[PDB]
Amino acid sequence: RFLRKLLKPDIERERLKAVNSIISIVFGTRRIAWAHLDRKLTVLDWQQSDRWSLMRGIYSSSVYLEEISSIISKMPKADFYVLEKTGLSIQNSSLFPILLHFHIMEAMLYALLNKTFAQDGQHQVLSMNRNAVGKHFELMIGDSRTSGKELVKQFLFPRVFFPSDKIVHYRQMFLSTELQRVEELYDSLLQAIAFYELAV
Amino acid sequence: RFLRKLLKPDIERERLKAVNSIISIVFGTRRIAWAHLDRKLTVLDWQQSDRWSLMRGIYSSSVYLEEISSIISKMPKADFYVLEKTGLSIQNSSLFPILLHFHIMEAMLYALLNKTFAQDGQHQVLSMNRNAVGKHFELMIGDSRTSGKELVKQFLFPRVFFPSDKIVHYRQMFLSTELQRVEELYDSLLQAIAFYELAVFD
Amino acid sequence: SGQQQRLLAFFKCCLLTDQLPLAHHLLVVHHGQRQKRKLLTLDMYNAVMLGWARQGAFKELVYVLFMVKDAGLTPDLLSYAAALQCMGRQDQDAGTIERCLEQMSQEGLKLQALFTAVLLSEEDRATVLKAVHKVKPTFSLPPQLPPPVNTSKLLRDVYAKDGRVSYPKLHLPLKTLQCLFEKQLHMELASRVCVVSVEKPTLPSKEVKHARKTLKTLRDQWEKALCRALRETKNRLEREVYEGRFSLYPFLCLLDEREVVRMLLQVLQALPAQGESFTTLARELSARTFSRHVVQRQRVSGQVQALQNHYRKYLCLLASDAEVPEPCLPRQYWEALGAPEALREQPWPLPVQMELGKLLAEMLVQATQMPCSLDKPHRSSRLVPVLYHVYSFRNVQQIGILKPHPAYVQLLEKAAEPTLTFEAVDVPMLCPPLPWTSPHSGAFLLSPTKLMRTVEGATQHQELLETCPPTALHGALDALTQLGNCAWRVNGRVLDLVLQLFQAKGCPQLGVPAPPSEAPQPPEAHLPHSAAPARKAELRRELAHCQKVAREMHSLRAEALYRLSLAQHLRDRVFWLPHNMDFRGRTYPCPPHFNHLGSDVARALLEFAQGRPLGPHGLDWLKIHLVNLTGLKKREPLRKRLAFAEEVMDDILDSADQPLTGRKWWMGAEEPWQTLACCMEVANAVRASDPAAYVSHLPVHQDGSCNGLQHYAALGRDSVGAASVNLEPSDVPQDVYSGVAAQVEVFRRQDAQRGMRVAQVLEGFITRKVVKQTVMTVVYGVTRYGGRLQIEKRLRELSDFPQEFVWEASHYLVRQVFKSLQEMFSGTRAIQHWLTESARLISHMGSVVEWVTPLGVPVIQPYRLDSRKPNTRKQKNGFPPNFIHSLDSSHMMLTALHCYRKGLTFVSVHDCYWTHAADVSVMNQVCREQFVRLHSEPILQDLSRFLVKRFCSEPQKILEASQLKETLQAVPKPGAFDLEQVKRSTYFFS
DNA sequence: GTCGTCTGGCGAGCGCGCCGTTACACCAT
RNA sequence: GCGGCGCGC
DNA sequence: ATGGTGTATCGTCGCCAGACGAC
Repeated sequence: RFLRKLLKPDIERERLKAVNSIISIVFGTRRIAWAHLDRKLTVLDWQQSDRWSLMRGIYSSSVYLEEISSIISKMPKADFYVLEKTGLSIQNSSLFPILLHFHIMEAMLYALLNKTFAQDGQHQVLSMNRNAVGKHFELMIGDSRTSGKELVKQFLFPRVFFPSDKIVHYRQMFLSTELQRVEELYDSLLQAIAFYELAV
Repeated sequence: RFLRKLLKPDIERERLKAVNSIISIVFGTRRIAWAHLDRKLTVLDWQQSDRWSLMRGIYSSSVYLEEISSIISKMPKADFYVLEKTGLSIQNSSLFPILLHFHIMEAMLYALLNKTFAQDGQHQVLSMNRNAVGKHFELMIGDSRTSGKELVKQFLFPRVFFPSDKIVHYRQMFLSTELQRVEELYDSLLQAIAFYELAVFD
Repeated sequence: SGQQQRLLAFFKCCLLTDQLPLAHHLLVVHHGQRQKRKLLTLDMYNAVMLGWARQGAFKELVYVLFMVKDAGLTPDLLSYAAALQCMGRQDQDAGTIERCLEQMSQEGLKLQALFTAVLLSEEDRATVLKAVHKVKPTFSLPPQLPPPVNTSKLLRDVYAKDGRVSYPKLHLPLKTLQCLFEKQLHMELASRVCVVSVEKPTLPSKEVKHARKTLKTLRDQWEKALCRALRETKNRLEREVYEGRFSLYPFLCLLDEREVVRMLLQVLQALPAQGESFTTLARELSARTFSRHVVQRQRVSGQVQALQNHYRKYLCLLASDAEVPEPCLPRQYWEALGAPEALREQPWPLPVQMELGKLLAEMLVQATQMPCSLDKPHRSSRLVPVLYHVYSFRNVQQIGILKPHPAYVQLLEKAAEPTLTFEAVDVPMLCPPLPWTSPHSGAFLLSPTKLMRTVEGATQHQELLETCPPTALHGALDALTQLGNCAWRVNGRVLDLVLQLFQAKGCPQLGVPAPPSEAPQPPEAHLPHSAAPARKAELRRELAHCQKVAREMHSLRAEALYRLSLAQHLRDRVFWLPHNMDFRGRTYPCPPHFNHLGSDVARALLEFAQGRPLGPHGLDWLKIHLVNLTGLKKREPLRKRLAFAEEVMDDILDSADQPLTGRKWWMGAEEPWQTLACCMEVANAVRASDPAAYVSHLPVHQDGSCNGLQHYAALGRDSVGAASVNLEPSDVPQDVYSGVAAQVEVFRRQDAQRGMRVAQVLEGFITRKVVKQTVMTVVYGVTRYGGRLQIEKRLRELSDFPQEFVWEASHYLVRQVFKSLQEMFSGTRAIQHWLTESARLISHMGSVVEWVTPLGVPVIQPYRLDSRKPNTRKQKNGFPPNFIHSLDSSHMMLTALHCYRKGLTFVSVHDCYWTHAADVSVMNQVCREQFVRLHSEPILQDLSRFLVKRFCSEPQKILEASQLKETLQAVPKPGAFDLEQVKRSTYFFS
């Protein structure tokens, strides 16, 4: 019953037990990032892009479709797809543009990634709560979530299990990042590790 | 210049003069409607879907995907899909759930209807401003567009052609809208004729 | 079934509009078809039978009887009553009447069943009786001449024949009152009244009169077009019925065509510029059609003349120059003399109502056209409709609304109509109201009336008040009649000043709004390039605020304009305010705009039409009332109030002589306008030759401090609690508001001894005014949310620091009121907790809380969840305030009924009693006597016994019923306070 | 499927009246 | 029916 | 004289009615 209050769709636990590969995606105001993991908790991929022209004052489905298609072109196939589910409220009369951005992003990603949904009605994309990520790792203060740059420095610069071939690229990416809130995109990797810990 | 304001994705004019079919879609907070034309102003199909689980308080995208897929499953194939475009803006905070519902439906229709977008890079779903359609049909009083039920009744009872075997059911469907008025059903046909007059056949 | 309801409504409307052959043809068509003979019930058959019966037509009635026999049904008492009524109209042989009476006697039906069980008119009953007298001339009905009399303990001396009778009389003669009745009848026969506005008139220029002329010719053309459209629609619907189909033709023929087109033109005139939803307009049109049919049926039925004769006979009791053989209450006099009573209205089904509204709206939209160009050039002769359908956004939904043409809106705006419109039920009556005799008969002439204003429920409220014995409501009804028989008049001296300030730059601090020309303009305009990042963003913030302020000012001026226009209409007339009640028992006047349950301006414009000499002590009470309205001395005894009134007499005279020129001492009080009225009254009284022979029309008010805590302290007999609410005699009055304020202040100082900033901010910023409303409404069921809203509203009018989210002030108010309960008001806490627990346990067993007042009025709570389950949150959080409201309504009704017997003019604001200045002492004695007599009965024990008998009676759920019985039989023990001391307390009501 | 314990969303004392439902900002023959 | 206000207890 | 267009504040709380586990 715990997973029903953490995952929004009513996915079956028997399918979550038999998983092989997950993509974790986190998008924000300015950039997106994603990570590809296997069942052995191996980091096959971790890539961030910031070539967005989505939010420049005008909202249009054509440019959103173009940018999302270009991004999803550079993603390997995986068994399950997960993305952030920040719980902003309609009742608050502020932060409406970012909420609209989040909903349009979730809509096109849900349709664009859930291939072969018309033939067989199986949901291959899921949402998991940000509070579950901030509570399982216990890096979040009350009614907020603090940054986790110290935690990813603790992993690098056994649970993450970075590969030997691409360890230098990950180290260079970590060392060359000093701004633009890269940890606010590394929450994708944190959420993927939390998903492996909680759903198995 | 006029086509820039009339049509947002800005498809080049040669593709707009060789069309063979069109599907016009108008959706609201309670129902959706669509119409089919085949370049002879012949209505191949004209349908509406009313029963929904949407706009009840929960903006869960899974039921959005299921409902949109179920609607698209009945839609036939066509050269282009024209969608309505409301004039709501982000400034009106009171009508924000309506804007959110419209934007989610528009994004999902853009993603799902454009089946072969990634392989070619060409757009197949269009957005048309309803104010321009109202100005074209003289349905504009002040800054508000008026209904076109009587004009559709003039059509059904040269401008548009109805197949002989498909007339009477359509008329019965019109007689099902006397008690409760379904504006999307008329707006879909009006937008289809406006597309065949202002962009195609011009 | 919907179709059965539509057919029954069709046949009933046919018998209402005398379209009998049409209904007969439709009935024959439906009866002929085998698939249409089903879904036909006996109500349709005997409705058509009664319609045939009313006007001769023996053959057609016999054929309808043949249809009923062929249908396989069994005729009932109403069918036989209709048969006996036709036979009476045209005299028929004895054998036939008998060949029918024996048949009715057979098969179980009774000879006298139709006379009692079947409800028929007086003419029908007389015709049936004349038809039976042909066979049996010795038949007679029981007279039942003596009416029942209430014999409860609290209401025993009200209805006692023995004793001194001193019922008051009006100051107007019989002929004047008859003319007033005729004027009210002529006003109310029309459904709408036009009033000259108070806005400053603009001189009509050339374009204004041109717009008025083109409006006149457009309205004439619209009237002709609407008449033609209505005739065409009626012909089409009649042709539809002649093909054996249901239509709205009888409903459309309910009124004359002139009335319908006038109603359509009036609703077109009142339609908003932005528009209104189509369904609301349809419902409004259908409701107006039903109300107009109800009003205008009584002209042709003949009830108007009978009502006129009985009213002329009944007003000998209220006339100054007329006398009755024995004085009695107005309701008892109306119950005698054979006066008619209104019958309950049968509402239409919702589908036919909505369909009629939509048909009328479509007629209005299609039939009205106007030229496209308002200019004199008439090129191309273009004619466009005035109203269009626009599919727009309302709330968070999509709604189809009706929108006018902008040219029509501009034409209406250009031709400023100086006339406002009102409904006949929204204006005070011009004649004395009818006595209240039933929940469905009273108040306005020739109009449906409801005893209870509860929109929610309305089928369970009206079922408990019509099941109980008729005597139990009597003490309520008389109390509603007595409040209705109070003659009112408009103080013109105050009205001149109010209209002088209104037709100028208004004075918002005195309660009169300002015109929109003085709206706060923006400080500056925008710029192309922003000098600072803060610029170009605060302009919207400080401009939408100005727009909101302008909108609020417009609303305030609109309501003030309506109130002052209605007040100026009744300047030289005497008017009466009929009264209704809610489900709790609280009484409210029926005219909403202008009544005494209003602001300072509304209360100062109202005076008693009848006046009384001041007497030995009238002037002292007038001066004490003036000091009370001044508000400077609320913690002082009465003698010091009188001394203060003596000291400031020069300011009183200056304010009376020069209200707006010299010194303005009347400004600066809580109620400046009533203070000015009292100053004028006192100035007139002092300057008279005999100050005791001066006739005063000004009402004097006596009020309780907290009437909720005043009842809580007496149900628990709490000793030290009753001291604070002035139930124990003392020379100095006790203010509960100032004690709560002092406790919160000292504990705020204690909290500010520690480290907190909100406590230090609130140093010296907390007074009696900021906590008075909250403390008053704690006993009425307020939560911390509403209390915080009230405290924020009160602190947004001071020089407080911008920390207006004070969640601590409401916490301290509730906490130290509870500490005051722990010290001295423990009975209040115990009784409130017991009532809340009892209500919760009743709600958990799927029941709504029902009780009876000690006066016999049944009260039910209508809160239910969206047959339906009760809303436990609203059910358990409202029981103690509703009980207190029932108790204080009972006390007010007892005081009114015992003040009427002594010749007093008594009118009631909630907890506030108003009477003449010469009758203050008598009213105070009666109020104290009835408060002691009301609480000398075991109220809580009777409530517990009722709740153990009504609830906790079924043994199906024994487990819950056990706990219900132990909680319900756990009445808190009373204290040691003596109730009789309330008779010797001077500040119980002051 | 059914019904017993648990948790997460709901709503705020009544009565009456008014208004509104849809930013205004920069510009030039 | 929703929102913004105002008044009375 | 007008039409031409334009788009990134909440701050409580308690409690009870639907939702999921045991049969």
